[PDB]
Amino acid sequence: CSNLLLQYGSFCTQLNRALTGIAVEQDKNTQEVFAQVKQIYKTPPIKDF
Amino acid sequence: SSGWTAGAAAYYVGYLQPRTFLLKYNENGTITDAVDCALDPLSETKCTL
Ligand SMILES: *[C@@H]1O[C@H](CO)[C@@H](O)[C@H](O)[C@H]1NC(C)=O
Repeated sequence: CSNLLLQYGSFCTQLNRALTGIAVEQDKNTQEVFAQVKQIYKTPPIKDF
Repeated sequence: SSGWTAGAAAYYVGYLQPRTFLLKYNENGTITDAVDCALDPLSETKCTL
């Protein structure tokens, strides 16, 4: 079956390319939402707000 | 049986095995380079991509 699938080849190369693009896009989405800033601020010990 | 000498010559013997290969053809139709699939992970990635 692998030998027979060999002569298709380009089809699941295309599929893997598409899925990798999707995964990279997911990481991009999370970064662009949450990594708006880069200075990791932290709260002061005193909560005198 | 003994009155003889052998000149300097050499040969090597390697056994074929069922494998997958990637081959590149130049513009004149001849092969220039190839990749043994399933040798090392780098070659495996060349093979998949
Ligand atoms: C292909 O054939 C032509 C004929 O002269 C030659 O000039 C050229 O160098 C060859 N190309 C390669 C990559 O060997």
